[PDB]
Amino acid sequence: EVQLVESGGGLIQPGGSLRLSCAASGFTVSSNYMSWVRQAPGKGLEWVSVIYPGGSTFYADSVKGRFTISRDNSKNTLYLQMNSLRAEDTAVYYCAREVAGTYDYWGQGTLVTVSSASTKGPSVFPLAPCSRSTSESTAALGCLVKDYFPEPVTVSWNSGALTSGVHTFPAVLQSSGLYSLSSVVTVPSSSLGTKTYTCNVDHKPSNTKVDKRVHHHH
Amino acid sequence: DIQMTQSPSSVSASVGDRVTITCRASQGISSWLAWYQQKPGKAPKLLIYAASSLQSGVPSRFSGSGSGTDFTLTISSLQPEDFATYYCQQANSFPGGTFGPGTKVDIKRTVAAPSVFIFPPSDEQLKSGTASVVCLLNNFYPREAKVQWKVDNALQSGNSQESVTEQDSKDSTYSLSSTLTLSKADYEKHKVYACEVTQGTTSVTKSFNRGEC
Amino acid sequence: NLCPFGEVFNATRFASVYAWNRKRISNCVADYSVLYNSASFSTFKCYGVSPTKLNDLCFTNVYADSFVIRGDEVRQIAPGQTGKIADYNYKLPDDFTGCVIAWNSNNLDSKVGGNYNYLYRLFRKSNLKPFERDISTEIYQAGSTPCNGVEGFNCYFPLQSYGFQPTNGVGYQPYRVVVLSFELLHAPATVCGPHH
Ligand SMILES: *[C@@H]1O[C@H](CO)[C@@H](O)[C@H](O)[C@H]1NC(C)=O
Repeated sequence: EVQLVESGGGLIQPGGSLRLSCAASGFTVSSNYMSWVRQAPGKGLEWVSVIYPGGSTFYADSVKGRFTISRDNSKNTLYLQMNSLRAEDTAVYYCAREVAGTYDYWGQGTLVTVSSASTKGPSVFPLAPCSRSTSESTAALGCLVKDYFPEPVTVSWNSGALTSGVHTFPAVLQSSGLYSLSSVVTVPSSSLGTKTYTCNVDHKPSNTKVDKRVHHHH
Repeated sequence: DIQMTQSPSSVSASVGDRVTITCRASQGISSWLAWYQQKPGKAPKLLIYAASSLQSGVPSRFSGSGSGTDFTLTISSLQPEDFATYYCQQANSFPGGTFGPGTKVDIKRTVAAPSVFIFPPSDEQLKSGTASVVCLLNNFYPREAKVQWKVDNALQSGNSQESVTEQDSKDSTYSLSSTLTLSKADYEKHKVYACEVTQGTTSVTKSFNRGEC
Repeated sequence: NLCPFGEVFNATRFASVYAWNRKRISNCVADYSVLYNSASFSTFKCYGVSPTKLNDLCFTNVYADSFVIRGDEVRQIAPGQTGKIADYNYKLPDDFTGCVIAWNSNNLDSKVGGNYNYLYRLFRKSNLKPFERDISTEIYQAGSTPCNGVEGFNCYFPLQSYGFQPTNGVGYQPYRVVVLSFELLHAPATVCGPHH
């Protein structure tokens, strides 16, 4: 099993610097051509940098002078050091192993957000029907995860024991410049107030996790 | 300064259809051409290298052809899990690979009416001076549904935002969330909150009365 | 007695770059201006010497290295360059004294369906020293598992074909390259320009 595990992405002010890491197993980093490829939100893939087995390094015109690709043999890890970051650099950054110019294995990606806005943890509010008295045999419940920055949040239900019929929506950017999303689940209405439903909202960018039991609308 | 283009920019096709998408290089690149599939929120996955060779572990329904400037990726029998953006990539550029802009494939299927639910704002949120009213459209097809908010029978605009899940990997339906945002003050002025969902010539309205419930 | 540059420049076959050819040129008069003034060449660049003064110089011997690479790699055949060619195939030193000459060979060296004859070394763990030649074909170990001479996952043949097709963009078309190295030893000169 080849694994590329990336780390180090997060929020950074314009003109700031950040270093990404990509820990490899299943091939030897120093023996391989390794690249970074990025993808700005909703846009295509852009190759950004490569390091050759013999140590040569090359860079896209878009990042030349500002980025430095490097590796540590003992840790079998690839790095990308980025300086003078600007909004145009906001993207998910992937590392990839390259064989004859094609990328056969990729990391999971790490999000870099270049912004002068502050980290803001989410407010989690219940989604529950106005009245259970009028609930059909299937009821919907959920959590609204309001007013956070930057992306991303994850949502689980009952610590991952409840997965069937879960829908977690893509965040919308509000006019405030804060994100908001909902996560919903449908359940038997007969279960309501005999089974408990808790959404587990993780916002790693603010190091905050919220567990919120969803009650009848009060 | 090779330009890689792809056509069409999007295609909608039914399960079992043959799908053909095109990649063009602005100058000849021989067979130095790769294809990737990228699912929403995932890394690209290599499908095809050297224009026509299938990557280990990739299903046989994917195939590539062409050499020089014009390339094709074919899905012989589209599966519901095949919705994605598909990218070609020039594999012999220096210093780096050059990606095409991608073709987005979505799964076509029969209409499916949404299950519609409405949620009042929480007392907890109201305490802080804002009211979010949420409307869920669950498991429907097609994507295009008109969601209209009404407050005491007055049509809202400019104060809602929508978001959609990715197509179900089995039944190809969508779900949709619409959020209407009001001040607490505005919220408390009004009684009837209604989300009206129109597909074609059928509308379904779910509502609540702020006073009750 | 004129230097037989013809045997180098007009050879029917050229070497793959990984297996670059060297020919020693000695005991002759070298009219460099004939080559310099030629319409044949898309690159004619000299290092450590003035290209216009070549007909005036004496050297102990001249060496002619020749091979095929792609158009956009010709720029790697220069002091202080990096890339697959400079790193793993043909490396010039910082202090190089000589000339680099190249011309498009798409008409001779491309084939319909791709020419699979011309190779370069793709995989090598360290860069070549200047003027080093590596013609080995050991399976390259890209992981921690030994290859035991068998191609497969993380076990690569170290040479790759260019696959030159006549429809390739010019930067990807084959170019024939001749590198003239000018050698100065503590001995009588045997190669002099006619205007010395
Ligand atoms: C190669 O051949 C052509 C035609 O026979 C001739 O013009 C040219 O002088 C030869 N090149 C050299 C370097 O002798």
